[PDB]
Amino acid sequence: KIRIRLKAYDHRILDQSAEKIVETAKRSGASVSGPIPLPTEKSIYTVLRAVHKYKDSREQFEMRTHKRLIDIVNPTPQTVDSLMRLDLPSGVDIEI
Amino acid sequence: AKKSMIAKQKRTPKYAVQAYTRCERCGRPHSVIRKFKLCRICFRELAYKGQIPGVKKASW
Amino acid sequence: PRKGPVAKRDVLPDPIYNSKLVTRLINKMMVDGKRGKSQAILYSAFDIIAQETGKDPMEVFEQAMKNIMPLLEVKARRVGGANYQVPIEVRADRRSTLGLRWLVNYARLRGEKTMEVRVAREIMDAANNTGASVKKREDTHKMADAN
Amino acid sequence: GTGRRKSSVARVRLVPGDGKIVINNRDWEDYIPFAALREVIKQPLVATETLGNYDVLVNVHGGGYTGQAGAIRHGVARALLQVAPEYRPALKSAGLLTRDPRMKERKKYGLKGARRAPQFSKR
Amino acid sequence: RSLKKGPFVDDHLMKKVEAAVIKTWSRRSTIFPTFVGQTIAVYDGRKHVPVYVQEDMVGHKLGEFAPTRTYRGH
Amino acid sequence: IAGVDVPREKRIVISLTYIYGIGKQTAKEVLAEAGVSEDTRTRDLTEEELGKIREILDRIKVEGDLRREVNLNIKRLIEIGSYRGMRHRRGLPVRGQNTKNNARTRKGPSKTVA
RNA sequence: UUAGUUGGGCACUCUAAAGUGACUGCCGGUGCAAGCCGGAGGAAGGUGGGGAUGACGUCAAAUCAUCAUGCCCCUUAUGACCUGGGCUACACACGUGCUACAAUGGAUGGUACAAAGGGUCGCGAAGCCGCGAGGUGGAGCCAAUCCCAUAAAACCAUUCUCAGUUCGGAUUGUAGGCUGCAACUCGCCUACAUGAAGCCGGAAUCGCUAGUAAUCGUGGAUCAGCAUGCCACGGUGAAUACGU
RNA sequence: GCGAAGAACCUUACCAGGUCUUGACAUCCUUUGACCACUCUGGAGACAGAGCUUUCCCGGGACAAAGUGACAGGUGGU
Ligand SMILES: [Mg+2]
Ligand SMILES: [Mg+2]
Ligand SMILES: [Mg+2]
Ligand SMILES: [Mg+2]
Ligand SMILES: [Mg+2]
Ligand SMILES: [Mg+2]
Ligand SMILES: [Mg+2]
Ligand SMILES: [Mg+2]
Ligand SMILES: [Mg+2]
Ligand SMILES: [Mg+2]
Ligand SMILES: [Mg+2]
Ligand SMILES: [Mg+2]
Ligand SMILES: [Mg+2]
Ligand SMILES: [Mg+2]
Ligand SMILES: [Mg+2]
Ligand SMILES: [Mg+2]
Ligand SMILES: [Mg+2]
Ligand SMILES: [Mg+2]
Ligand SMILES: [Mg+2]
Ligand SMILES: [Mg+2]
Ligand SMILES: [Mg+2]
Ligand SMILES: [Mg+2]
Ligand SMILES: [Mg+2]
Ligand SMILES: [Mg+2]
Ligand SMILES: [Mg+2]
Ligand SMILES: [Mg+2]
Ligand SMILES: [Mg+2]
Ligand SMILES: [Mg+2]
Ligand SMILES: [Mg+2]
Ligand SMILES: [Mg+2]
Ligand SMILES: [Mg+2]
Ligand SMILES: [Mg+2]
Ligand SMILES: [Mg+2]
Ligand SMILES: [Mg+2]
Ligand SMILES: [Mg+2]
Ligand SMILES: [Mg+2]
Ligand SMILES: [Zn+2]
Repeated sequence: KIRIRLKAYDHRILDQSAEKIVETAKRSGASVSGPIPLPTEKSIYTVLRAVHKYKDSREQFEMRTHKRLIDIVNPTPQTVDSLMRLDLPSGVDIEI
Repeated sequence: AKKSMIAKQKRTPKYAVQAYTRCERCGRPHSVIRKFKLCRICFRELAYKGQIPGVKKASW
Repeated sequence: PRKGPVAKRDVLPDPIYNSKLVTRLINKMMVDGKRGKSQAILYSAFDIIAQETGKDPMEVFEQAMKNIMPLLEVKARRVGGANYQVPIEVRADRRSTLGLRWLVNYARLRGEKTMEVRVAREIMDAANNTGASVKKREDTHKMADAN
Repeated sequence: GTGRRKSSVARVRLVPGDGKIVINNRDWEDYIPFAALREVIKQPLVATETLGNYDVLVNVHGGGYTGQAGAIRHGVARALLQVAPEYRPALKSAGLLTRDPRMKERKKYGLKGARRAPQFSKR
Repeated sequence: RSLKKGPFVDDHLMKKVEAAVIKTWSRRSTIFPTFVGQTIAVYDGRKHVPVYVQEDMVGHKLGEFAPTRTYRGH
Repeated sequence: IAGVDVPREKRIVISLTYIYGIGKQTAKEVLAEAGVSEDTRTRDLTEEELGKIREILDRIKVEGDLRREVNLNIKRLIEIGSYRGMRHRRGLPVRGQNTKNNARTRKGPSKTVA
């Protein structure tokens, strides 16, 4: 009955990492609430190009935050022991 | 009269209102984005090289 | 367009008395996206034009067709390093486009209080071969008659 | 059935019945005042002769009042066709299974609107 | 303060006027009902324009009377 | 009729605005205190009611009396020596409204090009 | 159950990772071929719509006031500290916007449908005091959950009946609210009062080829506070292209 | 409706008045040690004068005060 939330900038790194713990969850327990998507945050920063005048030229950068959460349905003693023993790629967000 | 004033930005004034924000690499007064503390020209010049994570060019 | 011709659309048969001379003059009516304001008016004008005239609203609305459709549009032809008035024969484009423009462009001349009857009076007024919209058509052919 | 247009979506369940075209847990004439725009919704049921044979249930989210009218029309036109494949040979010609692809347009920097621009003066 | 829960003089103009020409330096310190009959000198960006606080001009910000831009015709 | 030539063909609430001091929110109440319905035509106002209005309208201020206070207060500023008075006499906006351009409600018409 | 509220289920939607789909592919005319004119099928047809991406180089084009730098000048002042002030001054001329000159409208009441974003020392609900801007109160939230946040144009009834007006709202007086040590020069907003030009704009000139122009609202960055501007998001939705 | 993605103060580069000199701000050194923060008077504050005062850590170590200079310091010019 836990809940883990994944918040990484690149969808490849997190969705691969979530595909690991979701596998370790099956070994620890059959009852697993697998990875599931949530809407992704986007933000935009419209910084201006020229060092001086010419107000009509800018350049827009963005910064997403892909999200995914994993939970537990009817966990066992293995869940508490076998969860914290993993290190994920630097960028993946862990919060149980 | 420029490098004098960065000390004015840094030191705690006698009224919260006096206190403003300036870029944390080149002390440019205007256009400082608070999530980064960088001015407009610092912010772009690092984004290309790639010091700021997550940020990337946005076609859409 | 500097490359050939193009063909237009102006086609969406209306709900009541389905036609495209009634979804047109209902699109040359609105201002700044006011389809709803015009559509009710363009059906209330039929309501008064179907009572005070008696005949079918559609036939009465199309009765003013041959009385507003232009026949000769004086063209501005470039001759001798200037522009003159060379009359020509208008096509179907400038017939219905001009023709339905003549009414609404002359909706300040019915002199009523509301556009519900003002558009209803003008259609009947031209349907009587009178009024200004038909006179405007006769006025255009007059300047085309000189050349 | 399922039909989109602009930012509005309408999901349609169609079952045989009297013909009351209910919409979003309310009567349709309550939910749409100007009945004259609501007659086109019968085009997916007048082009094929099934006008008052099924009771139309609808669910509505988003867009504007005219915004659903294009989506509910399509949203049923993909269900009456699924009832019997005989309906496709005419519902796929009038322009009903097609999905209107026009949508609003991004606003590009340096321009007041999407395609507009500042006012221009030479000297 | 335009709010009815306040009425402030600078810090000292009231103190110097309390005992007591007067030259209160800056500005901004609207003449309360305890200073009629004690001329002050409110500075003006240059020089000290002399104004005599009467009973009529009570409540107004001290600065108002001394103008700042010299415009003697076009 | 009352004080001045209030419009005849208008309503009660609309026409009673025709004084310098009786407007819309004040009129909607001074017509209410009299008790006459706001839709009552002014040309048919009750003689049992036109005597009632003068009771209320005697309480609040009116054209010829109050308007002296508008000039009295706007003349005290000039003599007091206040900066607001200067901009009254000269013809410039009293508030912080900028006089560099586009401020002509006070400075008469657009003067001749000079 | 007053409410998607509750059990319960991921059916439909929708969110988001991996895939399919459109290429002149097929048919007719034409062409030698490239291609061009039309038809089926398909959600979509001729680079479907739109972004990002800007070759060789031109203007001794802009910036020594973002940062850096060649050389020069000041170096008890052309450096440094504060308080006040100017950056908002006005007899005028020009550029870009906002609001109107009314009946496709105003006033009054009812009432319906969004998209995209922001929130921790931050968003701040309900009730309570208020015409009032607001104040007290502290629920829920490190958020597809709670909050900012009731969107307005539309629509339905009554009134107004073509007047510088039941349009318009500048200008000014009084009386007030917010932040901030402080709103006089010089902030934003509210009530009452006041109520000005304007009755569709001369020669000339500007933008846009479709969800476009026009028009009505919302969010963010900067930000103790202050935007008719800027960057984004949606709702209603047109007119014409013979031709160079 | 241009740099300015916020000119009441601050930002501010400008003016007047009032004040400082190795300097408000860095690196080389020495004598002190962790230096500050706090209250009272005057002033417009910038700053002066009084007091408790800052109890360092492991000969060395970070940070600071005070003493003359090398220097700093220029949003000064092209
Ligand atoms: Mg570019
Ligand atoms: Mg500030
Ligand atoms: Mg099919
Ligand atoms: Mg363009
Ligand atoms: Mg002048
Ligand atoms: Mg101002
Ligand atoms: Mg002018
Ligand atoms: Mg499934
Ligand atoms: Mg084809
Ligand atoms: Mg394309
Ligand atoms: Mg493109
Ligand atoms: Mg581009
Ligand atoms: Mg060259
Ligand atoms: Mg060059
Ligand atoms: Mg040049
Ligand atoms: Mg310079
Ligand atoms: Mg550099
Ligand atoms: Mg650098
Ligand atoms: Mg300026
Ligand atoms: Mg200004
Ligand atoms: Mg102009
Ligand atoms: Mg109109
Ligand atoms: Mg209005
Ligand atoms: Mg959203
Ligand atoms: Mg509104
Ligand atoms: Mg409106
Ligand atoms: Mg009005
Ligand atoms: Mg006035
Ligand atoms: Mg006035
Ligand atoms: Mg008047
Ligand atoms: Mg008025
Ligand atoms: Mg006036
Ligand atoms: Mg084009
Ligand atoms: Mg942001
Ligand atoms: Mg501006
Ligand atoms: Mg400028
Ligand atoms: Zn910088």
